[PDB]
Amino acid sequence: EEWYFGKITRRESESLLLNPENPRGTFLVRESETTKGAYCLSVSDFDNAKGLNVKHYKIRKLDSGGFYITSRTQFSSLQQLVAYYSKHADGLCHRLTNVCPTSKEFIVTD
Amino acid sequence: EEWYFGKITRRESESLLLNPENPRGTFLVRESETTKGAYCLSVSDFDNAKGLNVKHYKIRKLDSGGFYITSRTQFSSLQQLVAYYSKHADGLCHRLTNVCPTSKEFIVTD
Repeated sequence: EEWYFGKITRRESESLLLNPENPRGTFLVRESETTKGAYCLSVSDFDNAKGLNVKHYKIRKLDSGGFYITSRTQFSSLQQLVAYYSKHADGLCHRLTNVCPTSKEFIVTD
Repeated sequence: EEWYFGKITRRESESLLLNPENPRGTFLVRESETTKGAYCLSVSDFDNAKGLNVKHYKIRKLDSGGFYITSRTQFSSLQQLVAYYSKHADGLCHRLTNVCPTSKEFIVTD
């Protein structure tokens, strides 16, 4: 899908996700820079107290037919992960919403 | 349970499990010598063609509430693993049966 950002560092993802223009729930999926085989979901969040923030999530490889963040909720594929959390937040910070821009420094249409 | 053999090497388990006196399905659970955090189920097997043999199985740690050999069949605990495969073989070589002796060189009663 568009959402797969390959191997940028935590930084380079934080700078993308910290764009004023991103809706809450904007995301990217990245490879696990220097701890590898795994992934990371990166989601922009917002609260009124602390403002724009972004949280990181490890996507574990079940060495198999499988990926998960929590043991309680498991997927066949990364597209199944993303399509689930797009519909239900299930204990993430927020539902998935936009895919992240690329960037420099991107303004969103209507 | 009795079945937990801590950290003997593959060898030291193969020599225990290769006792003529062991029923098919005799087992031990061991820690994963030099690849660690994981375990190994070790089961004595028999066929008429190849004779007494023993097969090894990795017990994966789900870094969590969980252990499994196959992704399709998962457990809360090591006692739940062992109690399942004691009842159903579910694609192992054999149902679990005896716990392994300790040894030197042990003969089984009736």
